[PDB]
Amino acid sequence: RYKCGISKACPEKHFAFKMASGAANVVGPKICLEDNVLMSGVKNNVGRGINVALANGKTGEVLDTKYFDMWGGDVAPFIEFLKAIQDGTIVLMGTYDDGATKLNDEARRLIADLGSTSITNLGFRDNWVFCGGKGIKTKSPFEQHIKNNKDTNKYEGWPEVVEMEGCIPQKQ
Repeated sequence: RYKCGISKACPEKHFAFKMASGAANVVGPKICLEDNVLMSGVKNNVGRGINVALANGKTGEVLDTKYFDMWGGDVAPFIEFLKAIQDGTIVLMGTYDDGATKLNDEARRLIADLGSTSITNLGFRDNWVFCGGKGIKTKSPFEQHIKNNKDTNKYEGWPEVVEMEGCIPQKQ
């Protein structure tokens, strides 16, 4: 078995990761980095909205985990958290149930600045996983989403879980 349960070993100077969005409003998202589960329902540290894990881009050590209720909460605390992210930080995000309703243009742009392309159009109950960074100079190569579409949804009212795994280049 490889770190995070990924399919193949990461090359040298890379951090392994594996993540999944939540399933409907019943199974929380899961974020694993370098064989350490940062957030999961079993850890009881996930909740409705956007679930965020921050990690040092040089060591891979977890700095913080928080979640922000993008259905029933105020967006101002989430913006304060986003603005405080330091340069070089690895930013892992996953949705649980709804991650879009309370987003505003400012929050979407701050996340787009971390390398996200999906955040701009993220809508009600879309599932999304992302791994970006503060100071990235490209679109992130780690981002997947599944739109909420009644004609194709796996669940009654929500899309299937979206999953992603990969190798994050270690900052030198």
